[PDB]
Amino acid sequence: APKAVIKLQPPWVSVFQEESVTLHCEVPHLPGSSSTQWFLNGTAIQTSTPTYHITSASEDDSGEYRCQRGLSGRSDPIQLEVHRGWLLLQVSSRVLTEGEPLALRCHAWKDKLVYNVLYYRNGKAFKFFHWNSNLTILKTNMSHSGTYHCSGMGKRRYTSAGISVTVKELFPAPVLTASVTSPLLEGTPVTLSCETKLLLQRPGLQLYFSFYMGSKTLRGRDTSSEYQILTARREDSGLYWCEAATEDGNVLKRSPELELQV
Amino acid sequence: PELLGGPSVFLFPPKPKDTLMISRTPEVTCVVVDVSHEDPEVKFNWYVDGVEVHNAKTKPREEQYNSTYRVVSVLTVLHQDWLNGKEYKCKVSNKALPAPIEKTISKAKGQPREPQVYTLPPSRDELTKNQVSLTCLVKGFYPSDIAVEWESNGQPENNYKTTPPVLDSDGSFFLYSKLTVDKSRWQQGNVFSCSVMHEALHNHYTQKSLSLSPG
Amino acid sequence: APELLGGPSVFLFPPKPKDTLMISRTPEVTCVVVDVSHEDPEVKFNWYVDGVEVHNAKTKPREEQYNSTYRVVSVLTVLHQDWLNGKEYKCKVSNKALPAPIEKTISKAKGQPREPQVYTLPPSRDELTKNQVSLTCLVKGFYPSDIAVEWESNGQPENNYKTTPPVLDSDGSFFLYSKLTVDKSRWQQGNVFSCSVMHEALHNHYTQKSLSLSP
Ligand SMILES: *[C@@H]1O[C@H](CO[C@@H]2O[C@@H](C)[C@@H](O)[C@@H](O)[C@@H]2O)[C@@H](O[C@@H]2O[C@H](CO)[C@@H](O[C@@H]3O[C@H](CO[C@H]4O[C@H](CO)[C@@H](O)[C@H](O)[C@@H]4O[C@@H]4O[C@H](CO)[C@@H](O[C@@H]5O[C@H](CO)[C@H](O)[C@H](O)[C@H]5O)[C@H](O)[C@H]4NC(C)=O)[C@@H](O)[C@H](O[C@H]4O[C@H](CO)[C@@H](O)[C@H](O)[C@@H]4O[C@@H]4O[C@H](CO)[C@@H](O)[C@H](O)[C@H]4NC(C)=O)[C@@H]3O)[C@H](O)[C@H]2NC(C)=O)[C@H](O)[C@H]1NC(C)=O
Ligand SMILES: *[C@@H]1O[C@H](CO[C@@H]2O[C@@H](C)[C@@H](O)[C@@H](O)[C@@H]2O)[C@@H](O[C@@H]2O[C@H](CO)[C@@H](O[C@@H]3O[C@H](CO[C@H]4O[C@H](CO)[C@@H](O)[C@H](O)[C@@H]4O[C@@H]4O[C@H](CO)[C@@H](O[C@@H]5O[C@H](CO)[C@H](O)[C@H](O)[C@H]5O)[C@H](O)[C@H]4NC(C)=O)[C@@H](O)[C@H](O[C@H]4O[C@H](CO)[C@@H](O)[C@H](O)[C@@H]4O[C@@H]4O[C@H](CO)[C@@H](O)[C@H](O)[C@H]4NC(C)=O)[C@@H]3O)[C@H](O)[C@H]2NC(C)=O)[C@H](O)[C@H]1NC(C)=O
Ligand code: NA
Ligand code: NA
Ligand code: NA
Repeated sequence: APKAVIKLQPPWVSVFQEESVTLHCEVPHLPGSSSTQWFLNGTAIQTSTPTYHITSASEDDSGEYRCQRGLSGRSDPIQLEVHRGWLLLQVSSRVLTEGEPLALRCHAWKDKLVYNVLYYRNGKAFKFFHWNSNLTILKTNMSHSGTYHCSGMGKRRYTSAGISVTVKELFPAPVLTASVTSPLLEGTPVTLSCETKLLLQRPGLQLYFSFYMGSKTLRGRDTSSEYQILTARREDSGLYWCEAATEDGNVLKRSPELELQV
Repeated sequence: PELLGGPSVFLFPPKPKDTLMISRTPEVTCVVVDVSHEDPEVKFNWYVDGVEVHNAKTKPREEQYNSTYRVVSVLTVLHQDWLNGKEYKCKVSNKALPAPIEKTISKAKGQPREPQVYTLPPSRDELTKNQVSLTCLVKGFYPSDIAVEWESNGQPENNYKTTPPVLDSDGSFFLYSKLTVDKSRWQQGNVFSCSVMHEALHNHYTQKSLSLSPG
Repeated sequence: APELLGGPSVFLFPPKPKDTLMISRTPEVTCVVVDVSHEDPEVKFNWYVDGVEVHNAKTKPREEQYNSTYRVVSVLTVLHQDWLNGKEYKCKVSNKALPAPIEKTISKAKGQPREPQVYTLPPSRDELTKNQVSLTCLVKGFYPSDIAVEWESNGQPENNYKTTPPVLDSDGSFFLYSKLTVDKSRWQQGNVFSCSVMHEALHNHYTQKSLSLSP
């Protein structure tokens, strides 16, 4: 059976003291009237409903939460942090894969008002809002990793503490190697290759490559990784480029120019 | 009452030396910061003693390191207009503002007073060191807008510092300028001049010399 | 209708330079808390000297401000050598309107101390035509800028003087000028005036230079 999954409502992994948050234990195979096992830092929690509600957050609620219901495996841990301060930069996830959206919120203590808000990444402010607004980065990449914090103007200008977010890369830039050396005799077979492979352990993931030359398309998105010209006459010659992406195409990467001469 | 935020405006006066030399160009500078990418258009309106003028030059938007925009409008002023106390008003309009922001600046009011300029040789206790201090005492001037320089033989001196104007007890200001020169240059009899520029001086300047001559 | 985020602010001040340089005076660090609301006026202080907590502080009574806020002040007497040795002093303020206690810290300005050079300058010959007359004390080359300069004559303090703020010189040190205004009759009668300077880099933290009509 697949693993259970914990969801946060609101999804922010950092909350203020005395704020409320509800944890949802989701299992794919929908069960009926089955107990839910909740764990805080490995210690069993005395709550068995499918959801777990923290009514007034304190430091005792901080740590890793895991859940399990029925025949499911225990969920991957979600880390909840309880803070005190003026501003709190709330994120929807601490670790992400490229292409997965990231949500940011500059949260004011007791839901007070701040304006002229700055969102920071690694010490540099990259976004400015006259009126306080959340920020979503849909197509995340490795450059969006770093320490995030925010600042806003209330009675005085207040600044939140930092929190780190990592956007793990999926596959490097698919460089296009050359098996047969150039130049080469008209008439000799060629074997093209698109060089990239996964970095994370994604069991059900497959990249689909596309071989280009100049700007005209040759072979589109295909499960194969090699463009096979039967026997080369060099009008299929020049600047060849490859592209590797997900099936959804939410992360795309290019190749260097392989000047082929046959 | 929830319309706080938007850009801010800062209005700066011309440099004192530019208002005193007719060859130079005195300018008042209207700087708008915290301009958002969503509302980047800034409109400037300039007024001189209430009547509008249209000769100001607006520099294009410039993104700052905090991802905000900064827009600057420069208005050339007439030398005598500033010295006569005319008021310069910058009105800034932007969609993120509930109403235009108005900033007004002008020369400090009050009867101008002529500065007295006195040059002071180095103390004989300082002559034991390799570098000596030449002192220019400028006192009794109003307003505090002033410029002080040093020169010798038609060339500016490369090593002097001037204190900020200090309010004296009679309502006027004073300052000191310290010129540091090598002891050999002083003992060899070179003539050093302290040049003071102020609106209350004839031709907006005076200069007093200083040289080693007890014998 | 939400309220603007904000609460009390804390400002934390060093001792007077003269208090830390004279063993007969008592230097004090001062913790001032502003914007204390009427609904929650209770303020608690905790002091720490180089990490270790101390309890010799004194909290003045509150004081209403024009803007309908309170301003409580806590004063902590410090040891002369403790401040001069670079020990840090920490004020910890707690109040309901704060999400967490505020912590502020000061210590002596870090940097290699540099000894001040003190020079007295007689009046310019061109100023000898006026009724009053300027006596100049040049203090240069000192670090840090924490310094005390006074005038005196015949065992009595001369208080008709002004002193410029410290000015960062081109060699990383600070300099200033002190101008004592005297009646010309006192100067030409031969009265001796003295410029007294106190600084941590001086021997015995004290030096003085005298000035009078030489012949
Ligand atoms: C996002 O960034 C922007 C950009 O900032 C830059 O980028 C960021 C990323 C940082 O790296 C930052 O460090 C960078 O600077 C931010 O914009 C800033 O916003 C703040 C306000 O939040 C502004 O602060 C005010 O500064 C005034 C003085 O500014 C001058 O000096 C500073 C350095 O000291 C410089 O950095 C400035 O650029 C200004 O420099 C002057 O510029 C003039 C215009 O060009 C020059 O004049 C012209 O010069 C030319 C020659 O080139 C000709 O000669 C022309 O003829 C001449 O006109 C001038 O020479 C030059 N001087 C110097 C020394 O360089 C302060 O005066 C002001 O204080 C007043 O207002 C405060 C209220 O905010 C208040 O608290 C103060 O008490 C004071 O109030 C005044 O009080 C007096 C009594 O003492 C009263 O009489 C007055 O009525 C009263 N006035 C008011 C209005 O109340 C501010 O401190 C800052 O200037 C600005 N930077 C820039 C570059 O514009 C932005 O804030 C960031 N956003 C966020 C959300 O963080
Ligand atoms: C509501 O009202 C209150 C009351 O205000 C007062 O009352 C009414 C009448 C009003 O009309 C108002 O005008 C009055 O002032 C408001 O409270 C004020 O709040 C503001 C902040 O919003 C405070 O401003 C800060 O001031 C600091 C220094 O202030 C001194 O100097 C001014 C005059 O220049 C005085 O007014 C102050 O009282 C301070 O004076 C000092 O007082 C001490 C008394 O404890 C003396 O120390 C002791 O003295 C005794 C003798 O009595 C013994 O000698 C002891 O041994 C000794 O310890 C001290 O000598 C005396 N000094 C002088 C010179 O008189 C500023 O430093 C500070 O600026 C910093 O912070 C800014 C932002 O916070 C920032 O922009 C600046 O850049 C600066 O940051 C510093 O920068 C330096 C570099 O220059 C760095 O090195 C620092 O690291 C860096 N630090 C920080 C933290 O960033 C502020 O400008 C104001 O002081 C305060 N007033 C009073 C009286 O407390 C309140 O704000 C109002 N509310 C609203 C909403 O408006
Ligand atoms: Na918010
Ligand atoms: Na806007
Ligand atoms: Na920035």
